[PDB]
Amino acid sequence: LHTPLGEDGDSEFGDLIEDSEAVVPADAVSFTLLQEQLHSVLDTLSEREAGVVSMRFGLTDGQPKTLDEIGKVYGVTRERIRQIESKTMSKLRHPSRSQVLRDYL
DNA sequence: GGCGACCCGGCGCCGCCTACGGTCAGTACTACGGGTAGGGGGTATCGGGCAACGCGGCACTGAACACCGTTGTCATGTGCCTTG
Repeated sequence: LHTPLGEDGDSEFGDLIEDSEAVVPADAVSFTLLQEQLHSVLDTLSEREAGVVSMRFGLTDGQPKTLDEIGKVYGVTRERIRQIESKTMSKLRHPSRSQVLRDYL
């Protein structure tokens, strides 16, 4: 990386290649706005529906939880949880609570 | 003998940002040996689709009583007629 870069002075091949680990502020703030808007639309729905979808898709922890995995803290059945998840997906699929999330993809 | 030159070392610098830049370098070899990460099959455990079994309003078997309403009922009282 300390090669002359073909230039006798003031240059180094080590100062011409961009990295990839660096966080792009644009993408980061877009993600933050996505998180806030999704949390807002999530609060718009019922608090119970909100909580169950959040725990299923893991919106507070990195790893999502399985259906029956939610039926221990909340004390519900593996098929009840599936049913409320299904009707949550049905409601969120409504064009009402989709537009604000369309551009986010 | 400390000065003195001189001699050398030795470093250290030589100004600020800007556009593009083109490429390639020669003389071992086999042989074994272990040991694996990858190729396979079969098994134990967790994760989905239909009914599940609650509830609640009210609603009915109306049943069985209750609330007035009513013409049943009547032993017991006025008015006229006959006899004291």
